[PDB]
Amino acid sequence: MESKRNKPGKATGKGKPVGDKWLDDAGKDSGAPIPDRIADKLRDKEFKSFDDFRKAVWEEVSKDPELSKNLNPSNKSSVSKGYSPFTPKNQQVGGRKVYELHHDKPISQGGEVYDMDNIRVTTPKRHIDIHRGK
Ligand SMILES: [Zn+2]
Repeated sequence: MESKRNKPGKATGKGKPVGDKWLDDAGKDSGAPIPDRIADKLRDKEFKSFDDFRKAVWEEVSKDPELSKNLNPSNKSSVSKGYSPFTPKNQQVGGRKVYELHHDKPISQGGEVYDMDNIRVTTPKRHIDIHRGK
């Protein structure tokens, strides 16, 4: 059966205060946190799937001047439509070229799918290292 990340749910969690260079943390240790201002927009909203949630995250990033400041024109256009933005080329891996959402406590260990304190923003390079080649 497919992963439970495909089932509907409501967003929970507080997120964390970040600065305008927040995505520079995505390629570090446990990636960057969901910003507290994004969590304040999405908490209690119902989503159809984790991919639906991901789209809402980037849409809210596009509407926050501070969080979207350092995105280039193409990436600003991507996030306004709910698409994940490209990371710097040195943090891409093969066909995986955009920021990825990672569950800190894995869903396989009971981690919650839509808990914004359990979701990190990572680069492809960092995320494939975290899961040892997957
Ligand atoms: Zn992960």
